[PDB]
Amino acid sequence: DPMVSKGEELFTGVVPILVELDGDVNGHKFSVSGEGEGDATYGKLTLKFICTTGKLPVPWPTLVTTFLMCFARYPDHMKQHDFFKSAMPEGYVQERTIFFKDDGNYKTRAEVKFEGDTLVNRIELKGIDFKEDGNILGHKLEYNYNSHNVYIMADKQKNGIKVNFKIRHNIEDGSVQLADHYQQNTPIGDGPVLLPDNHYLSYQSALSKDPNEKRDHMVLLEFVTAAGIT
Repeated sequence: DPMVSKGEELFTGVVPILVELDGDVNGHKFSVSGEGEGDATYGKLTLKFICTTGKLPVPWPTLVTTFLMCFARYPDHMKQHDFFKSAMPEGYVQERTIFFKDDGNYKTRAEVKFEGDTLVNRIELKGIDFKEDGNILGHKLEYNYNSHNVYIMADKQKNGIKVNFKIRHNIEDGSVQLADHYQQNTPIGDGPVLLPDNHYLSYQSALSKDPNEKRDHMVLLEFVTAAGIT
């Protein structure tokens, strides 16, 4: 299929990635830079993020979802359902509202596209209504992450997709902080895109630290595989 060919041929080997985030949560401002690489053949991403403005004023785990669904491994039988690749190289916009139960919310807008050979994710994040001493601004979340399936559906009237999913962040007292994610993606280009049947992406996420890095940072390894269309 010469459509499956095009986005395919952009993601076949290892692709360098750059991430840029501008953040303001309760007027606590911050910037993050990331660098790494994706290999969509294995659904594999390797990323390191650095808070360039000093201390990250929120827990690194709360930004994981915000910081590349084009690097999902779509099984051969599911290639016609891969919206994210199909929008490239012009890219797509990914928008979210993430509601932290009994605390504030993030609203994120990102543009995901190629700049030459580099896949770039430029993000703006605004957080409002957080409790200064809650789990988020009070840094009460553990530095870890659970696996989660994420259910994609077409949003045909917007020529894009919608995703809704829950993340449960572990609190240091053994409880959980729910983070209810609402998401919409739309192509940046005017060309045709693949609009998927309902399916899901299974995510596994490992957070770590670079022993040689003194700046506030996060090392992220994610494996992402599409499924649900037998």
